[PDB]
Amino acid sequence: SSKPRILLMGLRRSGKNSIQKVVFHKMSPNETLFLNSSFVNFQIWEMIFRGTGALIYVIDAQDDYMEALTRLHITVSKAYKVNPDMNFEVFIHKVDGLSDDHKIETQRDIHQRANDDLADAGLEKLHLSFYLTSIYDHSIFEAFSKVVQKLIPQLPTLENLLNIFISNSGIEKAFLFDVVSKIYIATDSSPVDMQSYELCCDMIDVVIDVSCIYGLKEDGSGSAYDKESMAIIKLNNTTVLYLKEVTKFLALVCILREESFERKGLIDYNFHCFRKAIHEVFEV
Amino acid sequence: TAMKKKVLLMGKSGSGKTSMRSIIFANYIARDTRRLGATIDVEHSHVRFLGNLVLNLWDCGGLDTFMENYFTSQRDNIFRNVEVLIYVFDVESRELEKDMHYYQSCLEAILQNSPDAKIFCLVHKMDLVQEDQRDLIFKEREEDLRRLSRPLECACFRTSIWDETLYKAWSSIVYQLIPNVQQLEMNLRNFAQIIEADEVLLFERATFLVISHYQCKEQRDVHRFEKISNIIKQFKLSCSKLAASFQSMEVRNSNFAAFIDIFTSNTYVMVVMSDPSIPSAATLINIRNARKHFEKLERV
Ligand SMILES: Nc1nc2c(ncn2[C@@H]2O[C@H](COP(=O)(O)OP(=O)(O)OP(=O)(O)O)[C@@H](O)[C@H]2O)c(=O)[nH]1
Ligand SMILES: Nc1nc2c(ncn2[C@@H]2O[C@H](COP(=O)(O)OP(=O)(O)O)[C@@H](O)[C@H]2O)c(=O)[nH]1
Ligand SMILES: [Mg+2]
Repeated sequence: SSKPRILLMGLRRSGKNSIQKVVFHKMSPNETLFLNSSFVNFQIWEMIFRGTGALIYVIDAQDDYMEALTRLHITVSKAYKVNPDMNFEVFIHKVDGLSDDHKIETQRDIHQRANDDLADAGLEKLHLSFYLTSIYDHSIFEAFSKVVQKLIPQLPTLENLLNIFISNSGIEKAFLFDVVSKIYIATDSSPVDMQSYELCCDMIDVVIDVSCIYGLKEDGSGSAYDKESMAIIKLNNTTVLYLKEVTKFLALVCILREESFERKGLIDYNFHCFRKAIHEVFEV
Repeated sequence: TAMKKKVLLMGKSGSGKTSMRSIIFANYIARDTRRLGATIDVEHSHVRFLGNLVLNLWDCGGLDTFMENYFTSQRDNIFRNVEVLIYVFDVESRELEKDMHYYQSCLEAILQNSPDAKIFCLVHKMDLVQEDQRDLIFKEREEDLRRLSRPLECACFRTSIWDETLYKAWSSIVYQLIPNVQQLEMNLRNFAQIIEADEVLLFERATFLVISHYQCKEQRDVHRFEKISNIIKQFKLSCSKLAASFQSMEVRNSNFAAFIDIFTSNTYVMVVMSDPSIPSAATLINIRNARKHFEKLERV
């Protein structure tokens, strides 16, 4: 029940419903043209700003943003008054319709004025972070992963547990994922290749979608993801992807070589120490 | 000495013929089809499917000007030797009557030149209609298409590049063109029963079209074959782009296990199990061994 709390905001047609649909109700981007199950407590949108961790203001960059930029300044100016520990996030959204010249121009511009408008009100000590997002890209997932990692006080502990696990288990990279959202709340200390994240997100999709079709039990339904959810994917360059259930919200996805995976037994035994430790972290 | 089979892909400009062909046979994603140029006259494609079948795909530009040549100076070249006509319709067309007039004029040429052609009608871009309207609008378009198809039979599907309905339709089309397809089905029902699987799907390797299946206990999702095609095809494209080629997958729940692996040089297999007293080794040894017994068949 003590999840991180995020509020999405933005003018109509900015793309809020489209972001919500794609990330948290696991639905395709194209079908958003007609519109309790995650580690994250998220809501579209002064008691509300009291107990929230982060506000994501969205902007349509296929559209003029002058009006957009002004509600932004006012919306954040308000929130800061009530709770100045809140983090302020800005989804320069719909950049899949631009060319790269126009994306960089637009970001330089929105970043410039947004930060100018904050100087004028003497709100010096109010950080804005910016992001280029798209329901048609993985940018929305990376942006949410970055937003959520800021609200987990236990992240140093999580990064350390993954480091001990992978270093002792022959593993190149580990991602602690929120399964519905495909957001990563932690990874080991090795640098993150966003192509690696993206492939791991696409693995979660195949595992969950194949699970939703098979083994739901003989009645209409049980649950696709349970304590025995596991997958092994072999790629022709001898890469192995390995997903194991950690909690009802958390799956572990591991990248390693067939050569380390020869030692699955050790991986499997160390995994159960890592899983218990993660249970202790979150008093589950 | 592989069966060569002529497929006319026809319909008006922008209806989405080249998009379909590009997603099924050429590893495009829906988003990429935005960048396709109008086809000029016919774009010829040779698809090696399983080594016993070759698909001679005729992608015909549907510019009025191109159509008129097909109906006259190119009439014999186009409409002779046709196994299949796949005719595409834009659900969103403003020219329904003009659309039907170009369809019926193709049906005539097909009646006069290749009158045993299997005819398919694809009611396409269904993603542009509201969900609660799609079944309604397709049934009506279907009813008209079957009636206006005169003495010829037609099989209709509602398709979109943005979901699994496109694999439903192209699976059905290709299924009817695989030579000894009834044999394949028996050989796989055999294999399935020996290995005591709830379900086995067999896929052509490059397209991930379902080419055979076998189910034990009747399942609830009758659309699940196209969904699996789509889910796996997508993931196979994320692999090659982001890392390297998909080889194999093992997935499990407290209620099931599935195994997706290369089968023959030209196929993938998926095996669904609900964990009786089956040591995982027994199943993998069966998959491994049954290869040689399917590795024959598609010779020439
Ligand atoms: N919404 C939607 N757009 C689609 C669909 N299929 C194709 N399109 C788009 O329609 C446009 C035209 O598609 P093409 O495949 O070039 O059309 P074509 O029928 O080959 O046209 P010609 O070569 O002139 O005969 C492209 O932008 C496609 O992305 C679909 O199912 N839904
Ligand atoms: N091209 C593109 N369109 C988007 C994106 N996000 C949303 N949209 C579209 O823009 C509109 C915005 O939808 P909506 O979520 O209702 O904005 P909201 O009114 O704040 O809920 C819809 O047509 C969506 O298809 C995006 O990243 N790219
Ligand atoms: Mg074309």
